Amino acid sequence: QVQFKLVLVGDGGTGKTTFVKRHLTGESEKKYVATLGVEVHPLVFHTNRGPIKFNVWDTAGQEKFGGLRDGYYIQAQCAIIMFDVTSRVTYKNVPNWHRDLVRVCENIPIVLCGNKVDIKDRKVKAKSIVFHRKKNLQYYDISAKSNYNFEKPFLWLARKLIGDPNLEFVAMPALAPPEVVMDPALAAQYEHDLEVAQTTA
Amino acid sequence: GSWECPVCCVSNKAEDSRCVSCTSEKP
Ligand SMILES: Nc1nc2c(ncn2[C@@H]2O[C@H](COP(=O)(O)OP(=O)(O)O)[C@@H](O)[C@H]2O)c(=O)[nH]1
Ligand SMILES: [Mg+2]
Ligand SMILES: [Zn+2]
Repeated sequence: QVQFKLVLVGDGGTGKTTFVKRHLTGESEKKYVATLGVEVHPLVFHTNRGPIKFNVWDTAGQEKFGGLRDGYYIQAQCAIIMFDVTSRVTYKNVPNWHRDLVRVCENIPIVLCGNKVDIKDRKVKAKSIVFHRKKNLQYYDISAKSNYNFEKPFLWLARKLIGDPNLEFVAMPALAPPEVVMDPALAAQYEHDLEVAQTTA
Repeated sequence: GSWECPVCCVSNKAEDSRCVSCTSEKP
């Protein structure tokens, strides 16, 4: 079986828990790791190369009070770093998370996600999002509550880890229905801004 | 000799009498 430990980090309140919980089977089959206060969510995705499982490590909030213990990071094979696009400070803390992660895990594949893009009053915009370009990281706007771009971080990571640029998901996993609407007009614009910013340097 | 941890699913070596990540015993 093909599985990877995926550590999910970022400032408290960025929506890491909401995000991982979108995946319904991941939620029903999650395992509690008492020693570390961690819930591990097995997220299966079906690709043209077979099933791939991301065991996503989600905190129980300890990140609000300081860095995470080494055991949390140990043996991680990939990661997502999340910040809140409606909170400049969460973006500002991103470098710290990268540092801590990399001190333990090194050059593992990492996706940077700006969450909560369903919100009209957006603080951290595409042209300000620059950390990923510096460190080799891929970026995606996401909205956990609307399922927007939910699958993109996992697809990029699967491609990187298997070493197959043509890897595809045969179908989307069963997800919790969108709690908020992600405006299609918005999603169109936010995608344009990102593209342009990526060609800005 | 490697074993998967029943508690957190991390793959460990046989030389480890408990999980490098969560410290859980090897079955
Ligand atoms: N509008 C909006 N709110 C969100 C989204 N994701 C999470 N939240 C809210 O952010 C708050 C904290 O979310 P939580 O998952 O606990 O963040 P965590 O501490 O990083 O795990 C909650 O009130 C969520 O409802 C999103 O995509 N859109
Ligand atoms: Mg949480
Ligand atoms: Zn373990």
